[PDB]
Amino acid sequence: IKIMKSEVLRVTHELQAMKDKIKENSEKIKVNKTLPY
Amino acid sequence: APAVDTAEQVYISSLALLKMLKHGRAGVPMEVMGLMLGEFVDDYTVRVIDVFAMPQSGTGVSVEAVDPVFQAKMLDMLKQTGRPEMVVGWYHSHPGFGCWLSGVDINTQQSFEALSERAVAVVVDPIQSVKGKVVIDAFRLINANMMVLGHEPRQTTSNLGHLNKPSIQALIHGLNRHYYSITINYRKNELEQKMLLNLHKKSWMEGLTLQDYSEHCKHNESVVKEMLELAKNYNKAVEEEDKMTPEQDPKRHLEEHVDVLMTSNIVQCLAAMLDTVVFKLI
Repeated sequence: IKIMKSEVLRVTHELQAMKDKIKENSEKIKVNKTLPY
Repeated sequence: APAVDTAEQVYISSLALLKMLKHGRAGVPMEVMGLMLGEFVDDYTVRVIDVFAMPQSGTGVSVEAVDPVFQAKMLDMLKQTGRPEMVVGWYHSHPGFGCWLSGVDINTQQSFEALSERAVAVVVDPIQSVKGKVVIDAFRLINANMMVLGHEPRQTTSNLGHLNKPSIQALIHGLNRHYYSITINYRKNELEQKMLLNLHKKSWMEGLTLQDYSEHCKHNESVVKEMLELAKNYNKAVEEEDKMTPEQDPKRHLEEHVDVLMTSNIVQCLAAMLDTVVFKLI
């Protein structure tokens, strides 16, 4: 039952970090998708 | 008041030029920008050892397009790596617009020169840099107080600064009025020359590799047919020459064809004999 707890910890770390990378992706998206279309 | 000499040179290293060209092409049709690392050896020399690109921004090419944090971490990480060179200047690409400084370019250059008085603003044209010529100029600035009062922007002590002539496209956009073009020179030692020579250094093999024989006969037949036609043309021209006082020529094209036939046939024959000799069962 311990290995699934370790997997839960690693998956919550992955979620917490790839939240930041997806927000950085959104920032770069807006950096292209700015305004004067 | 000290004045920058017209003999000042921007010594851009070879890999710096390669990186600038590659980044400028990569960003086409957008405009790119990166910071230049190097050292100001003296008043009359600016050495650009290396240049690093910067992330593309929605602003374009401005002083808000250079972000502080990426610049800081890049500088610190390169200093850790082994390139502890201060930022000398900035570069940006004008794709097909020629080499000059626009108003925003001048504003960014004023911002850069606030950091240090010596700071070049070299720009490059990625699409006009077709094989052969490379379109890249370097401008620093002209102080407004310097120009308004009457003095020349730069003192002259030699002919080094007058070897190259300014372009009309640069001149209209403010050259010799708000900025001066700094003579550009490429630092290329023997080692990098030899390394870059490997790009087209074919091999030790093709010097011995025979061309296809049937292809060789077909090529020889084609060139000898052209020889026959050109010889008819030359005979007709000579027959006119006697009925001609001194008053494309078939002879010249015949000379080029005979040259290509000679070199191809001699090369193939000599290579065949060499493979016969050295490439032997014994």
